Amino acid sequence: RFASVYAWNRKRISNCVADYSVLYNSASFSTFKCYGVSPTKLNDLCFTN
Amino acid sequence: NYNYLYRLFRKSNLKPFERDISTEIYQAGSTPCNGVEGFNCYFPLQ
Repeated sequence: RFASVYAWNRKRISNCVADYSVLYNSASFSTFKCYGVSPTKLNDLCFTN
Repeated sequence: NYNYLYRLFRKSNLKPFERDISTEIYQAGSTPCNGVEGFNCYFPLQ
């Protein structure tokens, strides 16, 4: 039940480990972009929420 | 002018006072590089 651009599925995600390598080593999706960071090092330098 | 271009990424950092002029498609993925543009290999010279 994917939402539309006017009203999104606002998912505020919190303390957990986000395995960007899982989404990066698999080409299931057509295009992956991440701002100014390689996906692999995305698993090393981390953030708040 | 569109001739002036830099390097977007490569294997690791550059040793001081060293020049790299290689144009091989950098393999930014676990999948082996196919030698052309794809989903894991991109042209290093942006």
